[PDB]
Amino acid sequence: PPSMSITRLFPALLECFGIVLCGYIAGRANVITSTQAKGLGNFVSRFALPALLFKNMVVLNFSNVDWSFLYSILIAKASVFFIVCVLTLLVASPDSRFSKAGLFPIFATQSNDFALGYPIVEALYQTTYPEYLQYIYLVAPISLMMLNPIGFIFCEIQKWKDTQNASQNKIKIVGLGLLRVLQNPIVFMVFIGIAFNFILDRKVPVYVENFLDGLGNSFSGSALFYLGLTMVGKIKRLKKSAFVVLILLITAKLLVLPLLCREMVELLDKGDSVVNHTSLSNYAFLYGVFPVAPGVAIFATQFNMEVEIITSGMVISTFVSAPIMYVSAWLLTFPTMDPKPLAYAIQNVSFDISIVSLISLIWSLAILLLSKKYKQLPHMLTTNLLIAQSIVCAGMMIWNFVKEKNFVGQILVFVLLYSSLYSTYLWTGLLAISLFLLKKRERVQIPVGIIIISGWGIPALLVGVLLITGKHNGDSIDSAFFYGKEQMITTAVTLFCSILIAGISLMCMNQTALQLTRHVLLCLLLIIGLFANLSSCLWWLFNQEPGRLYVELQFFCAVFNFGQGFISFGIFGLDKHL
Amino acid sequence: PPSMSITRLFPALLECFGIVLCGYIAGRANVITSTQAKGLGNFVSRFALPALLFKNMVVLNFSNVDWSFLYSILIAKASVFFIVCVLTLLVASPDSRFSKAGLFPIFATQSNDFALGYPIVEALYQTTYPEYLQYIYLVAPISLMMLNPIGFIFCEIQKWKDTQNASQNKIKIVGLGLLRVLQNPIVFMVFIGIAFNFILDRKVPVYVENFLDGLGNSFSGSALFYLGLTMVGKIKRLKKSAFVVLILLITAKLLVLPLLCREMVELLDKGDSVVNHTSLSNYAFLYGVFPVAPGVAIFATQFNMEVEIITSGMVISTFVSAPIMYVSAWLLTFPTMDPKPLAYAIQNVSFDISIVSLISLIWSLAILLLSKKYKQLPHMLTTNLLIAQSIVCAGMMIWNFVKEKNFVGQILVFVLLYSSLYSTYLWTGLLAISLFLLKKRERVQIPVGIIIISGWGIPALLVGVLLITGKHNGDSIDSAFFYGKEQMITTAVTLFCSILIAGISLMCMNQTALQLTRHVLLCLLLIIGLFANLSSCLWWLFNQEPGRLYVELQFFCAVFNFGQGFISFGIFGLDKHL
Ligand SMILES: CCCCCCCC/C=C\CCCCCCCC(=O)O[C@@H](COC(=O)CCCCCCCCCCCCCCC)COP(=O)([O-])OCC[N+](C)(C)C
Ligand SMILES: CCCCCCCC/C=C\CCCCCCCC(=O)O[C@@H](COC(=O)CCCCCCCCCCCCCCC)COP(=O)([O-])OCC[N+](C)(C)C
Ligand SMILES: CC(C)CCC[C@@H](C)[C@H]1CC[C@H]2[C@@H]3CC=C4C[C@@H](O)CC[C@]4(C)[C@H]3CC[C@]12C
Ligand SMILES: CC(C)CCC[C@@H](C)[C@H]1CC[C@H]2[C@@H]3CC=C4C[C@@H](O)CC[C@]4(C)[C@H]3CC[C@]12C
Ligand SMILES: *[C@@H]1O[C@H](CO)[C@@H](O)[C@H](O)[C@H]1NC(C)=O
Ligand SMILES: *[C@@H]1O[C@H](CO)[C@@H](O)[C@H](O)[C@H]1NC(C)=O
Repeated sequence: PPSMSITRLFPALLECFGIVLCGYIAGRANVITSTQAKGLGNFVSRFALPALLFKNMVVLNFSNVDWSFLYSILIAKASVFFIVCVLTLLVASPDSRFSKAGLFPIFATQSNDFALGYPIVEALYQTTYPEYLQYIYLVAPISLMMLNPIGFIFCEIQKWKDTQNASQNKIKIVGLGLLRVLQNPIVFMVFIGIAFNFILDRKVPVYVENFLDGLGNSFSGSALFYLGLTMVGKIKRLKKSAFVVLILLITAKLLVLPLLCREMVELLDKGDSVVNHTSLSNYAFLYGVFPVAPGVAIFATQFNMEVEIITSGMVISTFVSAPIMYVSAWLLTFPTMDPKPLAYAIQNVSFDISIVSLISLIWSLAILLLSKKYKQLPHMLTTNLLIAQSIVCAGMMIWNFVKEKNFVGQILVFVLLYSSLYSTYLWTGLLAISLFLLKKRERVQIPVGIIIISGWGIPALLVGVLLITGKHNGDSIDSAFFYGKEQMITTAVTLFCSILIAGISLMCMNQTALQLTRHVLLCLLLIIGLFANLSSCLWWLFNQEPGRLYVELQFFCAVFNFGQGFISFGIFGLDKHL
Repeated sequence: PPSMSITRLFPALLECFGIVLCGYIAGRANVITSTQAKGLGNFVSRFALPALLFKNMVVLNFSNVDWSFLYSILIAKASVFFIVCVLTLLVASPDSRFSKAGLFPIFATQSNDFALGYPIVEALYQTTYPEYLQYIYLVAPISLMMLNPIGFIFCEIQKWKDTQNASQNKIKIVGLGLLRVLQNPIVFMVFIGIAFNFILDRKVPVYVENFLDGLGNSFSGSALFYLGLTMVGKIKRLKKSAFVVLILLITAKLLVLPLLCREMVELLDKGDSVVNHTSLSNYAFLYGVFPVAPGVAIFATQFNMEVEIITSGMVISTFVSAPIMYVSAWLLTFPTMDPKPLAYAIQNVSFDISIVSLISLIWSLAILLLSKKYKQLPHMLTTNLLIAQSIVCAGMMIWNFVKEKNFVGQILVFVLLYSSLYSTYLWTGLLAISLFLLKKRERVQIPVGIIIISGWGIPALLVGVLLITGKHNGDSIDSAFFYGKEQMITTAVTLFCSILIAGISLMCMNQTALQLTRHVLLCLLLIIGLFANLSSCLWWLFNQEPGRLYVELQFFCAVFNFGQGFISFGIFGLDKHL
């Protein structure tokens, strides 16, 4: 029982974010401006989406719906809404506690299901369990109807605050929130679909079937395109602790909502089939991983309260959720399997990450080279770092196709890939040390040539030492055990020395105190990658038996080792002016 | 060998024009204005259409292409282009002979294939002959490449005329036309698809397959929606003989191009299979019936020459082609079949026309009633006419479901339907006589009440006479032979008296000489309907054996009898101000 067509998930994550990338490219170039994107959004939100919802609620089978999963998923969302509203009510400022308490729990519970979740669920669940596709169209509008009025009451209280007549008349406000919920196209189109499911007896009329198919099949691509068009220039800057609350909200939505969904599904679904329960638990975890829908930013726009935070949160959560679906789904499918074909799964995941990392690295390198900022510090060491990560990805490109052909080509590919990887490891520390030296503003001529010589020679010297002294393992198909324990000891020493050098330089920068505003976080986000890289090397030497936690840590080593170009591109390449 | 899934053609004609109607409604209301429709068109023409063409040219099988059909279809288009260019060069005015000679043959040869032709061909030809769907993507870009440069040379000569330096340098102009052809997205996307068909060996890569499917499946609905958005307010008014040349161009494109396509396919396809030849001939006729693409109006816009005529021609040809596909395809499938189930085909066609006629009549009646113009002449008799045609359509609605239930209900339905039909027949003449009386501007108090009494009583008296004197035919399932020869004699006398009364009034109006500008043509277009109605009644009495020409004439009787509400709605209901 595979219960997940996980082979065909990466093409789905390529479609759903390639159309978003196309919309973003068309928005920033200047092909479709904001006003014309408003017309495309008018088409999508008023013609394609109601036809999709109406068709899929007409043909829906209410006899075969496992309701236990449905109200378990809703109990999870209700708990998330309740806790986020509770601490947003306690800790926020009195002049804006009600707007935040009405918009943040809406932000932390409303997934982007009809645009992004439906193609991903369709790819993972058409050929194995086709009945899970209807739960999107069942759960998302019920979640809207049962969670949005509570938030809208608070935002209408905040709108009441400015006027301030102490009118009372609670009907006037809570019925206003309720009718705002009912005027949403999803809600009354699901009501109409529920009525016509019983009127027409679960069958769309033949004269109307093709019209509804033509309007519903145009929702996916145009909706993803309009979502990509929505993100142009909306990230803005922020303020201290607004960064922190943005981290907390996106962390809540993408982390504690899926674990609550899994826990309440494992608590409330009491079926007699274990494999069905396991597939329901995995699908419940996958459902919460979907990003925040743009309807929350629309709601904050019509209320005209906290528009910057919610818009930044949606455009940040959509990007951030893109690797989280892949990593989470491959972590869910790692139970059972088999010991030895797990290595091919790890290799396939690293290959699929390296494709996107190489393309984004080519983009960021082209932007940095054409803008002529590569000659000025500190961007020269960054250019060296991105070149090294490109050699890492190209080494995986070679290594996937040459592991079973020749020993000499495999040895050369391993030497090049680990030289580039170790160079990236110490290049993070070299960039941090250069940032600490430039932050002191002293008259010290920084030897950038000597730094580049060290960054190109020390990993090469380590690779040569591992080639001269290490013993080749012919039965090892994974890259992490090419020379056995000698290679892992060399990677552990390089990671520990680089993290300690970068950690001292990062702590010295705060005590001594674009450019430095983003540079630090790109240095910061790699240290979490190097910390997870160091722990798996420590886990292998001290423990003889590799457990399942070692499997998860090796997978995280693959993502934070081979997707560093993605993080670098998100920080550096996606930026204007240059 | 049916060779046409003609049962499922009307849902396809409902989808392809319902999305166009949705786009038109959204454009005129004010939901999506012109500027925002430009952004939706930017998405459709730059992202969805190139992905559709690139995918369908990647997976195309060049081993199984019957090339004989392809260059027969191209020879037909070349002949149409040659003759239209020849007489446009002879008869046009010298100051604008080159612009017309370069834009009119482009107008008369460029079908709307990727938006409208592809779903209709998909419905008619997926389950029977699936290999005909690739001929759209093969023929339309080759037709573009082989016909557009000849026109573009003439339009660039007209652009040269205003500057007038007598530069010569024929390379400078014909290469400009050629590069304008190559910069069209269809042409170089078909070139790239041709290259990648041989590079990738006819298979789209798996990482790119879902992305291309997501962008290509969004072309149909959004393209039809943008086509509907394009038509808002573009019909304008016209000038004498511009009406005539518009009739000639749309007549050429929708009439003589399909007969030339059939004749050259029957002349050039010399295969050894008769049924394949017949299906190819029918598909070749169906291919030319597609309306003019909006790219011709785009081309006239970028040239900024004859924009009004070409825009009016495209928005007129798209509406006019909507019944022509249905009538033409049912005329093509009428060979062979069987004698007696031909009556069910006729009944099904009349039912499918009556659905659209009833909905459009409800719209036009609501517009005429709410605008309060029904109380003033001549619109009162028009309101009576549309009410009578609504009773005709509702009588067919009753008659389809009550022909095999009870004799009394069938008799009542036949009496009501033929009373309303005969009332429509003489109401055309009454409207013409009232127009002739109002055109005289004399002080004659027109008895509108007596006219309404005559229009409601004379058809009722004819129905009562046919009930009292006629003999019921129990073996007749068609409506035209309910009382045998007595009913057809009564319909012939009513049609001959009405055409003679309206013909005298129409000829007297021209000799004596919105409002009268459109009123006459709605009176004019019904006379062609009454003339075709009269000839089939004359054909049945004088000829004992019903031939195939009688079958075609009875079918035309059904369309011009039961779709008069469509013509009335197109003239009256689709109008502003009111
Ligand atoms: C793996 C592959 C998956 C498939 C992908 C397929 C390929 C598709 C790839 C990508 C698709 C995503 C959309 C494409 C277009 C981008 C638009 C966008 O939203 O950009 C936003 C940028 O966003 C940021 O600036 C956020 C930075 C996040 C980087 C760090 C996150 C690490 C994720 C891992 C952590 C967990 C690791 C795992 C642990 C479990 C908004 O852009 P903007 O508003 O224009 O702002 C920029 C300009 N300005 C700054 C000058 C104003
Ligand atoms: C059978 C059922 C098929 C399926 C249909 C499914 C249902 C879908 C139905 C219809 C779909 C069509 C599009 C819907 C929206 C209309 C938009 C449009 O183009 O309107 C245009 C109007 O056009 C006219 O004014 C033309 C008048 C033609 C009427 C006579 C043709 C008779 C056809 C039979 C002859 C052959 C008989 C057969 C012999 C072989 C442009 O509109 P506008 O620019 O806004 O101008 C109006 C306003 N203004 C005047 C004030 C400026
Ligand atoms: C488990 C996940 C979902 C929670 C943490 C996700 C991380 C990677 C997200 C959440 C908060 C996000 C950051 C917070 C806000 C900004 C400010 C802006 O100027 C650039 C993007 C940037 C720097 C975001 C980058 C990505 C980010 C750090
Ligand atoms: C066989 C077919 C394709 C050829 C003739 C089609 C007929 C029905 C078409 C072609 C020319 C068209 C007319 C010519 C131009 C106008 C002027 C405009 O103010 C209203 C529409 C109207 C009145 C068109 C109505 C439909 C029309 C009469
Ligand atoms: C889930 O449902 C039942 C048990 O509840 C059983 O047929 C099997 O475990 C699963 N069936 C399907 C069709 O998923
Ligand atoms: C058309 O092709 C051949 C004859 O050329 C024959 O198999 C049959 O008539 C048709 N076949 C198909 C698959 O349409």
